[PDB]
Amino acid sequence: TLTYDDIVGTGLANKCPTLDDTARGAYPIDSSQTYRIARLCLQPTTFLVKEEPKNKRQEAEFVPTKLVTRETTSLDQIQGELKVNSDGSLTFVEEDGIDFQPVTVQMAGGERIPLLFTVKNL
Amino acid sequence: GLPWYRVHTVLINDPGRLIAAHLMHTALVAGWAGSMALYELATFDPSDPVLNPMWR
Ligand code: CLA
Ligand code: CLA
Ligand code: CLA
Ligand code: CLA
Ligand SMILES: CCCCCCCCCCCCCCCC(=O)OC[C@H](CO[C@@H]1O[C@H](CS(=O)(=O)O)[C@@H](O)[C@H](O)[C@H]1O)OC(=O)CCCCCCCCCCCCCCC
Ligand SMILES: CCCCCCCCCCCCCCCC(=O)OC[C@H](COP(=O)(O)OC[C@@H](O)CO)OC(=O)CCCCCCCCCCCCCCC
Ligand SMILES: CC1=C(/C=C/C(C)=C/C=C/C(C)=C/C=C/C=C(C)/C=C/C=C(C)/C=C/C2=C(C)CCCC2(C)C)C(C)(C)CCC1
Ligand SMILES: CC1=C(/C=C/C(C)=C/C=C/C(C)=C/C=C\C=C(C)\C=C\C=C(C)\C=C\C2=C(C)CCCC2(C)C)C(C)(C)CCC1
Repeated sequence: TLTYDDIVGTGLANKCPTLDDTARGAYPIDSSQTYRIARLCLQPTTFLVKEEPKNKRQEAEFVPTKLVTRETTSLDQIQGELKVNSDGSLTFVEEDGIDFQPVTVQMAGGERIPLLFTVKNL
Repeated sequence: GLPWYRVHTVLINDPGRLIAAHLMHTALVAGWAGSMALYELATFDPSDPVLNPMWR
């Protein structure tokens, strides 16, 4: 088990926990029980921006960008209710957490695209 | 003395200073190439190769 001092400055704090390859199981849902997500974590690996179409009005594509705001991008410690619905579907209702990060990515040619990467009120 | 249009004839029997002058000329030309490339990069819009290419 790792401490703050093991992790601090390594970049691991911006990484979501992972599971090993053996974890291909199934988590039973009891429609009589109440559920919650205690921790939801989102770790972006790629930011794509839709190019502003020349004026040909064809399919404008999402193009790669370079992250310039460093390892400050992940959403974490997000919690919320996990409703079991009549039809057996599950609905996560986000209540709180670190559910946003400002992010600046840089386009080819230099254009910087700030965005509020978020799942607020998910 | 030398007329103005003959000032460089002093290099004719001076291979070392002729080499110096050629070096200076080459330096000027290469400096031109660099600065020209820089100005074009400072002005070129790469956003539309179809209807706004470099030759436009
Ligand atoms: C390739 C360029 C080049 C080279 C290698 C030389 C080399 C030589 N010239 Mg020069 N010369 C040049 C161009 C060049 N000349 C030009 C264009 C002129 C007309 C102005 C002259 C006029 C000239 C004279 C009258 C004489 C020489 C002489 C000589 C020799 C001694 C150096 C000297 O006195 O400089 C003098 C030359 C200069 C200082 C060049 C003028 C600088 C101009 C204005 C550009 C400066 C760049 C500037 C920072 C950019 C401005 C940007 C603008 C948009 C505001 C030497 C062998 C002498 C010589 O030995 O004669 C016996 C001599 O008496 N040259
Ligand atoms: C490789 C190219 C080259 C070279 C090395 C020379 C070398 C020489 N020529 Mg020139 N010459 C050339 C091409 C060349 N010539 C061409 C193409 C022409 C026809 C236009 C001439 C016509 C010519 C004449 C009529 C004469 C020479 C003479 C001279 C000598 C003295 C130059 C001098 O002192 O000027 C000093 C020059 C200045 C102080 C200022 C000149 C300013 C010019 C006119 C305007 C600005 C030019 C700009 C800076 C250059 C931009 C670069 C360009 C390529 C785009 C010298 C040995 C003279 C000679 O033999 O002496 C006995 C002479 O009488 N040449
Ligand atoms: C070893 C054989 C040799 C070689 C390889 C060269 C090579 C060349 N000669 Mg040179 N030359 C030689 C023998 C040689 N020469 C001899 C025996 C004579 C009679 C004395 C001359 C007289 C001569 C004259 C009069 C002139 C040349 C010029 C040139 C150059 C024109 C191309 C240029 O400038 O590109 C652009 C340059 C580069 C892309 C950079 C090249 C990197 C250099 C070679 C490294 C410099 C460090 C090196 C240890 C010191 C100089 C090496 C020297 C042997 C050239 C070029 C470097 C002309 C010149 O020098 O123009 C400026 C010129 O005017 N040569
Ligand atoms: C292979 C291509 C080439 C060639 C053959 C030359 C040849 C030469 N260059 Mg040039 N040069 C070149 C490419 C070339 N250059 C490039 C790509 C650049 C970067 C822009 C330069 C920049 C350059 C500079 C900055 C200078 C030269 C000069 C010279 C001359 C030095 C020898 C001399 O004493 O002439 C004596 C001069 C002449 C024989 C007159 C040449 C007249 C030209 C061909 C046309 C002039 C146009 C017009 C009358 C004036 C310009 C318009 C004005 C509004 C600016 C010579 C004619 C030097 C020189 O001219 O010093 C006096 C000089 O100062 N060159
Ligand atoms: C709008 C304007 C603003 C621009 C200003 C920027 C430059 C300012 C400097 C100009 C003043 C020059 C003073 C002269 C010095 C001198 O002593 O001359 C004599 C010197 C040798 O020293 C000398 O040599 C002499 C004999 S001899 O020449 O060696 O034969 C001897 O008299 C003496 O003892 C000895 O010291 O040799 C020369 O003849 C060179 C003089 C020519 C200098 C002008 C060229 C400027 C353009 C350069 C641009 C570079 C382009 C980029 C490419 C890489
Ligand atoms: C990009 C960087 C650029 C910097 C370079 C700077 C450019 C410098 C240009 C120098 C050119 C100066 C001209 C020399 C002018 C000058 O000195 O001429 C007089 C000169 C006489 O020279 P001599 O052999 O007699 O020797 C006397 C010495 O003192 C000269 O150095 O003859 C020549 O130079 C030949 C060219 C004749 C030019 C005659 C044209 C004038 C007639 C009138 C035309 C206009 C009216 C027409 C009406 C229709
Ligand atoms: C030294 C030092 C340094 C730096 C250098 C530099 C800073 C650079 C440069 C270069 C440059 C930045 C300069 C230049 C070039 C320019 C020129 C040379 C041009 C010319 C012009 C012409 C010639 C034109 C004429 C005419 C007119 C003007 C218009 C119309 C017509 C015509 C075109 C004819 C380094 C770090 C490297 C290191 C080593 C040492
Ligand atoms: C050894 C060392 C050093 C030396 C220095 C050096 C070596 C520098 C050189 C100087 C020089 C060598 C200068 C350069 C340059 C340039 C000029 C000053 C001119 C120009 C340009 C222009 C004016 C622009 C124009 C352009 C064109 C050409 C094209 C495009 C457009 C444009 C307009 C951009 C010292 C002393 C510090 C001290 C210590 C030791």
